[PDB]
Amino acid sequence: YLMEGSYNKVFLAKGNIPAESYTFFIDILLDTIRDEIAGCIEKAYEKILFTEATRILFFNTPKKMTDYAKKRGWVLGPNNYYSFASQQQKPEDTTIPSTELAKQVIEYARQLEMIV
Amino acid sequence: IDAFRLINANMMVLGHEPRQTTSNLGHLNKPSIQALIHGLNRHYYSITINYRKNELEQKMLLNLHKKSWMEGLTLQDYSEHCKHNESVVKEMLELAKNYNKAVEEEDKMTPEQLAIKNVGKQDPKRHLEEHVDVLMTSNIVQCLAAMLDTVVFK
Repeated sequence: YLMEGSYNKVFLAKGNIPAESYTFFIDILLDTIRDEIAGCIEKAYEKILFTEATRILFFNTPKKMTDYAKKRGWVLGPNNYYSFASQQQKPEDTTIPSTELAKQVIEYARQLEMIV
Repeated sequence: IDAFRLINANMMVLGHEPRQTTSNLGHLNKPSIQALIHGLNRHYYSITINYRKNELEQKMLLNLHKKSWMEGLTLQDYSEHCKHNESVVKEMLELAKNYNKAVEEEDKMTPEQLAIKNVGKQDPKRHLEEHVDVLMTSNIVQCLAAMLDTVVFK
C-alpha cells in the first residue's frame, strides 16, 4: 500500500496491529510519510483553505501547519495556501544538444570511415 | 621527358659498345619499344634524372592549391538539402527493390556466370552502397556545420 498512492489505508494500518506494539516502526512510518505529504503539497494545486490540507495528515489546529507552512511554501495567508506553480525556467535549450549531439555526430563519423 | 644525347656512329662502325658502366645507376629504367624502333641507342642514349625541391617550395604550393575560405561554415541551400535527401531516397526504394530482385536468383547457376551475365543491366549491390555513402556524407557534414554556429554565433 505504500507502493501506490494509498495513504489513508496505511494510516488505518497505523493503529490496527493485531500482532504486537510495532510502535517504533510506525513512528518511523509516521515521519517518512510526514515528509511525503509535505512533499505532495508541492503540486500545481489551487487555494486550499485551512481545513482540507490541514486535515490530510492527522491534525486539527496545532502549529504543526506552521512548521510545514514555514518549512515549505504554500504560505500562511488569509485562509490561503499560495500556489507558485511556475515550472518555467528550464526549457529552450539548444546549446546542450549542440554540445552532446556535437560529440555524437563525430562519434558517428568515427565508426563510419576509419578502420577498426 | 627522358633527356637523351648522341652517341658516335663511328664507334657503331667499329662495333664497339660505348659508355663503360661503372655504376648500377643507368640501367634502371627500361626504354620503350617505340623509341627502340628509333635510334635512341644506335644514335643516342637515355639519362636517369630526378628533381631538386626544398621546403621553401613544398609548403608554399601545398598550403595554397586547394584551400577553402569559409565554405564549410555554411548551411548548403537549407531548403534544398532535405529536398535532395528525398531526391535520392525515392529511387533508392526501387533500387532496393532490385535488391529485392537480384538476391532471389542465388543458389542457382554459379556466380562466375553472375559475373559475365550482368554486363547489360545494372546491379543493385554496388549502386546501393554508393547512395549510402552519398546520403551519409551529404547529411553528417551539414548536421555538424549547422550545430557549430549555434555555439559560435551567440
